[PDB]
Amino acid sequence: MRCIDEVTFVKKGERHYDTEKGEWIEGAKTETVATLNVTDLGTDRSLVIFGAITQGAKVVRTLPLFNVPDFDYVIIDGKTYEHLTFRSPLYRNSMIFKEVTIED
Amino acid sequence: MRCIDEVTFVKKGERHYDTEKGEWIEGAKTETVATLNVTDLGTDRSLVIFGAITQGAKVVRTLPLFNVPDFDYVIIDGKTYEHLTFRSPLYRNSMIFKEVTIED
Amino acid sequence: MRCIDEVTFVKKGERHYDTEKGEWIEGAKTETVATLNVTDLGTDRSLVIFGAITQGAKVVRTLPLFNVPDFDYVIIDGKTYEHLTFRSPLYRNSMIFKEVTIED
Amino acid sequence: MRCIDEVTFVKKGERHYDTEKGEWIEGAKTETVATLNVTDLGTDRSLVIFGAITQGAKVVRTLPLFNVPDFDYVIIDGKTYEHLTFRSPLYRNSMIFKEVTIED
Amino acid sequence: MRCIDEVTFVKKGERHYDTEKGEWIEGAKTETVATLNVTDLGTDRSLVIFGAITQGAKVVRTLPLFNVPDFDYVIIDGKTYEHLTFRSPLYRNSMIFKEVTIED
Amino acid sequence: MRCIDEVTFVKKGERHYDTEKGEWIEGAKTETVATLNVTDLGTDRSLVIFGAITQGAKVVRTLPLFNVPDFDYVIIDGKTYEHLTFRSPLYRNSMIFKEVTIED
Amino acid sequence: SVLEDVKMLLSGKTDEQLEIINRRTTERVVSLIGLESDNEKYKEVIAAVDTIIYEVSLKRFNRIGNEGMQSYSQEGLSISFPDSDFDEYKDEISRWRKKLSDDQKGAFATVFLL
Amino acid sequence: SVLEDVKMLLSGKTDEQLEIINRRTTERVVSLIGLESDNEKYKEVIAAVDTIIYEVSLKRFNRIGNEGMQSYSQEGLSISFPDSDFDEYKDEISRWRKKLSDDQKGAFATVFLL
Amino acid sequence: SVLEDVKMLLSGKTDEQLEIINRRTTERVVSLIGLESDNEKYKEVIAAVDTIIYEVSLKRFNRIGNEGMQSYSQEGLSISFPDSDFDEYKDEISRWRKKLSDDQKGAFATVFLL
Amino acid sequence: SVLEDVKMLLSGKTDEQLEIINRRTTERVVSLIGLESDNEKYKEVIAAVDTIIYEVSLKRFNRIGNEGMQSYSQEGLSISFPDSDFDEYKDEISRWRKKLSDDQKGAFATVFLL
Amino acid sequence: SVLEDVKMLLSGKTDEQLEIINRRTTERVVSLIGLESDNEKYKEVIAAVDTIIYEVSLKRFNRIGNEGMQSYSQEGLSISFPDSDFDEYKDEISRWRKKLSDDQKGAFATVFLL
Amino acid sequence: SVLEDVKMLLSGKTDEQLEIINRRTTERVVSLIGLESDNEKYKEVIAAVDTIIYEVSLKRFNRIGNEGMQSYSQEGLSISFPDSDFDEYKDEISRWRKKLSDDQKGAFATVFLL
Amino acid sequence: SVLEDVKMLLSGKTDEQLEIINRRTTERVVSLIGLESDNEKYKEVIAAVDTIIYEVSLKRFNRIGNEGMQSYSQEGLSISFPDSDFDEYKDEISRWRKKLSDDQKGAFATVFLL
Amino acid sequence: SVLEDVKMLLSGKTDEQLEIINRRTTERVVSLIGLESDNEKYKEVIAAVDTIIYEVSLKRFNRIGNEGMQSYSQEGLSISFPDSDFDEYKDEISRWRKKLSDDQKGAFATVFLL
Amino acid sequence: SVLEDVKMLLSGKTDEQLEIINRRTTERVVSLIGLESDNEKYKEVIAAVDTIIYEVSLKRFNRIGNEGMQSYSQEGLSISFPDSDFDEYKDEISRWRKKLSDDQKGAFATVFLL
Amino acid sequence: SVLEDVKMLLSGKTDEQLEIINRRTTERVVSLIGLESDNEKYKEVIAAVDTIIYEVSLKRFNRIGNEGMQSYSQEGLSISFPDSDFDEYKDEISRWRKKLSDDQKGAFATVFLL
Amino acid sequence: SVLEDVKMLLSGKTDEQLEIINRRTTERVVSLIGLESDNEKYKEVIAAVDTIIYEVSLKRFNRIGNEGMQSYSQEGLSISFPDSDFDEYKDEISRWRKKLSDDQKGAFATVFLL
Amino acid sequence: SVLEDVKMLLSGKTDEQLEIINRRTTERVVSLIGLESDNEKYKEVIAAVDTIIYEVSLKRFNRIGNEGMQSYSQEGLSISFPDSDFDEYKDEISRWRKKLSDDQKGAFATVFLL
Repeated sequence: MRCIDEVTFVKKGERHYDTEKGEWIEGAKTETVATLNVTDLGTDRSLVIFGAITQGAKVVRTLPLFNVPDFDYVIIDGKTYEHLTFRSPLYRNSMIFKEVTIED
Repeated sequence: MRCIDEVTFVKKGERHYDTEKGEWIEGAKTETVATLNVTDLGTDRSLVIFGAITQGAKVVRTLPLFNVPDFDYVIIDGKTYEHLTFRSPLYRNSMIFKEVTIED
Repeated sequence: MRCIDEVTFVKKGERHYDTEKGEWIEGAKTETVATLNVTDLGTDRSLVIFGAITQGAKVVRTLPLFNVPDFDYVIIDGKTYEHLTFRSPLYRNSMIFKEVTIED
Repeated sequence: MRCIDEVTFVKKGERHYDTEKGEWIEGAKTETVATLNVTDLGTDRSLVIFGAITQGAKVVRTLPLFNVPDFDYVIIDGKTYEHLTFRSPLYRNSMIFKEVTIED
Repeated sequence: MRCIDEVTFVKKGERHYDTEKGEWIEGAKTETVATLNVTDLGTDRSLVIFGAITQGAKVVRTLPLFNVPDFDYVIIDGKTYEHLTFRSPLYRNSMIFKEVTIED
Repeated sequence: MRCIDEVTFVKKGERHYDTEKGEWIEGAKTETVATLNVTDLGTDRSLVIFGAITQGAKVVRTLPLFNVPDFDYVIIDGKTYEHLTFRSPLYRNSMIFKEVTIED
Repeated sequence: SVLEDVKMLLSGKTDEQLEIINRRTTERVVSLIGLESDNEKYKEVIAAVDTIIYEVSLKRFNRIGNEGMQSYSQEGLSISFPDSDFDEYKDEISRWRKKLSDDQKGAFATVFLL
Repeated sequence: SVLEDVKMLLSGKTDEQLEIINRRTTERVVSLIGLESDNEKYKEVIAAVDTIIYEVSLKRFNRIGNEGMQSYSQEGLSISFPDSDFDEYKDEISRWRKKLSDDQKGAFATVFLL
Repeated sequence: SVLEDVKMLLSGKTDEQLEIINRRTTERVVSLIGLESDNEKYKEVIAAVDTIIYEVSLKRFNRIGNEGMQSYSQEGLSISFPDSDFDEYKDEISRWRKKLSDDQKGAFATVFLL
Repeated sequence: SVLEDVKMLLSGKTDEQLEIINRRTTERVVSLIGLESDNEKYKEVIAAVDTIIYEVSLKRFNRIGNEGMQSYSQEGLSISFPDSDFDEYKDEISRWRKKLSDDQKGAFATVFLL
Repeated sequence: SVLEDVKMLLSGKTDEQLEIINRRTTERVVSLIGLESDNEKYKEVIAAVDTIIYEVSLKRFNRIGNEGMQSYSQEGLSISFPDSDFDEYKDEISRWRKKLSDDQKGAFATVFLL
Repeated sequence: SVLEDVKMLLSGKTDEQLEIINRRTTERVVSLIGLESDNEKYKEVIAAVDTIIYEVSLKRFNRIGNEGMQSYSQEGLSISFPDSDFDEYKDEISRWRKKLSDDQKGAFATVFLL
Repeated sequence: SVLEDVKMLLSGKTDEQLEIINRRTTERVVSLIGLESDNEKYKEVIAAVDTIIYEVSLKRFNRIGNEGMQSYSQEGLSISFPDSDFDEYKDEISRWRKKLSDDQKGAFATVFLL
Repeated sequence: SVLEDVKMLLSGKTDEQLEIINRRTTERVVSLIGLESDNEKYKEVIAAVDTIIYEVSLKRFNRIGNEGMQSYSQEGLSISFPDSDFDEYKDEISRWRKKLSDDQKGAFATVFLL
Repeated sequence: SVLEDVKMLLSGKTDEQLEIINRRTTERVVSLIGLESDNEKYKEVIAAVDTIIYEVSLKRFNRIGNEGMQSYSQEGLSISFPDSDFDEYKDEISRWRKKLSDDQKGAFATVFLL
Repeated sequence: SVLEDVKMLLSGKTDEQLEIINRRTTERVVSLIGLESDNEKYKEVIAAVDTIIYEVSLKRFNRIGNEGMQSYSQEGLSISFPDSDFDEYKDEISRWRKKLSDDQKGAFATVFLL
Repeated sequence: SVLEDVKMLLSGKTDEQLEIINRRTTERVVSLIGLESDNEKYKEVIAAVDTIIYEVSLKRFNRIGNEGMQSYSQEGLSISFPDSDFDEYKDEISRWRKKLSDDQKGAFATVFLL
Repeated sequence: SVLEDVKMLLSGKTDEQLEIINRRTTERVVSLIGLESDNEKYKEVIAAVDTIIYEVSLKRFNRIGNEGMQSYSQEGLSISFPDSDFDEYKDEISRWRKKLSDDQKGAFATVFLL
């Protein structure tokens, strides 16, 4: 299969809560890049109490002899996604991602 | 495919609220025309508390080497539609529109 | 296709409320006849609070070079129907009707 | 198709209520026999507040040049059924029956 | 088809309530054996208020020239089943059984 | 079929409640190993009141001349599963497992 | 004529439809085997081949509303049709044609010496 | 006489349908093997082909209201039919045809010396 | 006047459609067998082919709005058509063509000695 | 005759149906191999081919209600049938026919010197 | 010219489309049979083959929007098309071409002695 | 004696079914290879073909209640069958038939000098 | 000059697309029949093939954005295409090529005596 | 004998089933290659072809419950089978048959001079 | 070289892709017809076959991302492709090859006398 | 020794299965090419065919529990198999067969002068 | 050196994969036409076949990780591949092979007079 | 030996699997073309055919877990395979075999005078 798109895996640091200030304090982020195959599932419109929002989904496929690094969310084309399904048939990997919003 | 029908893309101006008068104030509109392929899905009867209404849906398809301008709603044959789904498979575009009513 | 069945389109006149007497005042009816193709979908039993009723549905199909007159309900073989779906694929028409009761 | 089974159509007489006695008064019954094709849909178990019951369904099919007499319920093999669907495609008739209990 | 498995049909005696003692009193049982064809549908896990249970289902098929005796429940391989569906297509029989617990 | 993956069957000992201390008292565990065929069904996200979790499912298949020992849960690659369906078609076995957490 | 028969078939009663079907099928079957009105055994030959006429009449009556269609489908109905009506009567038609050509001194499969 | 036969077959009760089927099948079987009315041994030939009439009548009772149809479907009931009823009976018809042609001085498969 | 004929066929009422179909089918059937307007017995040849016109008109009424299509579908109504209407009538057309060529002194299947 | 046999098959008991099936199958098998009642070895020949009679009788009894059908379907049933019953007995039938033609001085595959 | 006709077919009214279709179909049919304007029987030959022109015109008009497509599918519509329009007019075209080659002294199927 | 055999096969218990299948398969296998009752080495020939009877009996036990059926379906159970049970054993039957014809002075594949 | 032509075809408005299609189809049709720029009657040959250019342009407008594709599907829209546009015009191209080869003193289907 | 072997296969343990399968497969393989018990190399020849016996035994053991079935379907199971077991051993069987015919002075593929 | 062109096709702009496609298609078409740079009519021949270059360039540009595939599928897309691009240009290629072989004194289809 | 071999193959652990597969595959490969134990260079021939044994053993490990099956299905796991494992190795087997026949003075493809 | 080439192809970045594909395609194309390292005009032959290497490299980049597979599917992504990449290039390879055989004094399609 | 290689392929690391695959593929390719260790150009010939070894090695590595399977299916995966690996290398293998037979004075396609 044709693999030309770029995918970046991001892992967040350790977190702990500080009771005096009342804020969460976090560490640094580690980013690793890779080139895989991605396809689009379409953007749908949903109605919520506060209004209307749009969310998109994407699928990432991988051939063997590739190891997936530990990660939390994935950045594909300036947007952050977080996985929903993970299937590993016969030394292969297939993932289904769905869009979320991450603090600046 | 045969592309002969007419599609107009409309984008609304900036909006802000006026507390003293209590009315929304907005700017002008920008309209851009194009020729694409559209098909019908049927007009259904729906029963609502105040009575009965009609709504219709249409699908717009586009081949590559065409860029869709930024828009809010689309006017096809004297009626205004607003998109519900947006899919972009392999440098192509396919949109599913659904009818709405816009202030005169 | 074989088109031998007869279909009558009926359009009702203008209506306004007479608040003094408390009755609705209506005009005359305009009826136009045509010959088209009709098929049956079956008569089902439904249970309602007051008892049981039977309701039927039929489909009307039409080839191009025929223009549908403006109408409210359709009379097919001594029974009155009112449409639920209306699709117009490629200069054609297909309609799905349901049975209603009309005041004498 | 093979038509060897026997079907009896029953129509009930006029009914009116007698307020003094508090009972319903009915007339006689008219029974007409015919030979058609019947197939079985199976007997299912349903659980109701008072216990468990069994109900069966059957399908009756008819070729053209046969007119169905007016009826209320049908007796097939010592059991009484009452129809739920009635379809008449292209000068044929097809009916779906379900079992009910009739007063002795 | 290959019919080698063993099926036993059981019919319970008459029952009546004894108000003085407060217990149900019943007669003896009649058992009849036969050889038919059975297949499995799987044992599923179900969660109920008091805990978790297992329940299984089986299908019994029979060719013509065999008459099924009157019965209440069926014992197949040391377990008791009670039917849920009964279909009789073209002088044949097919039954779907489901597991139930019977007092010792 | 190709059977190279390893499966361990675990059966727990007798349990009884010690009402004075308020704790459960348990016996030893018996573990038996085997080599069978396993396939993956994917790991899904579920949202619960306290947060989000991941749960997995796998399928184990077995040819005849193999007898499954009595068991409670199964350990496949450092994770513990507990079955949900059990089907035995024609002297064979097929199982569907789900992931659970077992006390250390 | 033709127009009246077609109008009656599109809209009419059972008796008229069956009469028209019988008459037209008789005409077609007479035409196929090459029977001539000058023959002195016209009625005997007509009565001889009545079975084919009856069978084709029944077949054609069963196809009212499905003329010129190989397949038809609907909600709860499906029909399929063969290539032609007269495919299973080939041998009888051939035998009748040969015998009538012999009897009436026709030109079918006859050697002429000039 | 086709009108009333068709009406009774399509709408009549069982016994009339069976009688009509018997008569029509007998006529068809007589026509197939080329029997002739003046043959002295008419009764023996009629009684010899009883089994064929039996089986064809059994088939034609099932094929009632469905003539010239490859398939049929009506609310989950699907049926299929072969090309013709008399396909299986080929060698028997051929042998009977040869025997009757020999017996009646016919032109079927006979060498003539002019 | 193809424009008017097409408009009346596609949008007219039943009788106009039927008469247009009759006229056009008659023209085509005359064209197929190679008839000539100069023939002495024009009326007899016209009246001899009545059944073919009848059947082809019946088929063409059903095939209205669907010409040159193998299939069609509109909300559960599926129809299939054969390759051509005049496929069944092959031997009859051949025989009529041979007869008319012999009668009118034509070049179809005739040996010329120069 | 055939009328009461057909009526009994349509509506009757197991014993009567099996008796009729056995009688008709025996008649057909006797007809196929060309056995004549004048033979002095009638009973031995009848007992020789009993296996074919038994197997065809079983096949026919298993097809009660599906005569003249290649398929059948309902809600929970499906059956398909082959072309003919006597397709797998060709060699035995040929051998028996040749032997009986030799023994009874028949005309099957015999060279005649005039 | 060509551009105006194509534009009118893409966007236009019924009358203009039918006029263009009729003119182009007449031109094509004239081209096929090898008719030349120098013939003194131009109008009679034009009127002789009007049926083909009418039928091909109807076929072309029914295919507005499906030019050069074997199949077309949508939500509630499905169409299939055959290989070519002039497939069923082969015999008439061949006969007309031979006759016109004979009449105008052409080179089609003519033996030349040098 | 077909009646009670069929009844016992269809409704009896296992041992009676196995006995009936054994006897009928033995008769069929004896019939196929053309064995004769007067052969001196009857027992040797019977014992030599034990394996074929074994395998055919195993197949025929599974094919019980389904005779002359290509397919069968009943509530999720689908089965398909081959054309005939004795298709695999072709060369063995041919060799045995040649051997027995040689041993019993038969007419199968021999040269006679008159 | 392929770059701007392709860009204008893929992204331009309707009139430019029609002009480009007309020019390219004219070039292709000139190439197919072997026409030469030196021929004296260039204009007559160009005007004689107007209908072919018209039809091929109509087909190629529909086949825009899908070149060398058997099938296409995009959100419920399914389309199929034939092998090539010029499949129908075979005999016409052959005849035109022979005529032009004769007119221009070519080597196509000629006999040279050295 | 046959009856107890069949009964044990229908209901029995693994060891008994495997013993019966091995014995019957050995008998069949010995029968195929034409080995006589009078040969002085009986044991060596038996040990030479053990691989075929082992593989056919495994194939037969895997088919417990699917004898004489091309396909089998259920809720969660589907199997398909080939035409015959001994299809891939043709060359070895032919070689062994030729060698044994040579060694034992058989009649297979041997030229005899009378 | 090849590496830069492949990299540009994998990732690049429209203008670069179209330029590379045009150059490579021109090279391939020149290679097919056997044109050599020593010819004095190089530019005229190049301009003669421009239509093939343009059409193959369009076909190649429409297949960006589907090289070497007969099918492709996603959620809302499906494409199928034919066997080869140069399948419909066989006759023109053959004619050009023969003409160029004649003009340049090649070896294709030329008789040599030694 | 088939009993314990089959039992260990079907229920044993991995190493026993691999050893049994190796031994049986070696035996079959020796049987195929007609090698004899009396040959002087037994070890060289055994070592020459190592790769075939390797590949066939790899295939047969996957085909465990599925012998003589075209398909298999168990809860979404569908597998298909070819007709035989030794289909690819045909020319190599033929060449080895010829070489060994020449070396061991065999009758395979050798001309004998008596 | 296959190990590191395969590892880099399967897990490396884009540029290494492109370089490996270029080298391997060049070697394969050199091997196909039978080029030799001793030929004096090595560079010209290498530069003459640039387009083939171009296209085959483009195809082989898409066919990465899927070698020797007719189909592939992974969550709605279905692909199909042809038999081989070099099927289209047949005549060109043949012509190059003949030319190089002539140039290098080879035995391909050359007549030798001993 | 064989057992260690099979065990390592069943369970092992990437490097060991690739080494075993490369060695076995080299052995097979050497065996196919009939190369002998006595040749003085062994290394040059080995380096000449390295492309085939690399391609077959990649193909065989991609099929780990799908040996001897035409099809494989699962929840979210589907693969199909061709008949054999060495189907597209027929011409090169034939050429190499012929040239090596010429060089080493073999028996392949060589005329011997006795």
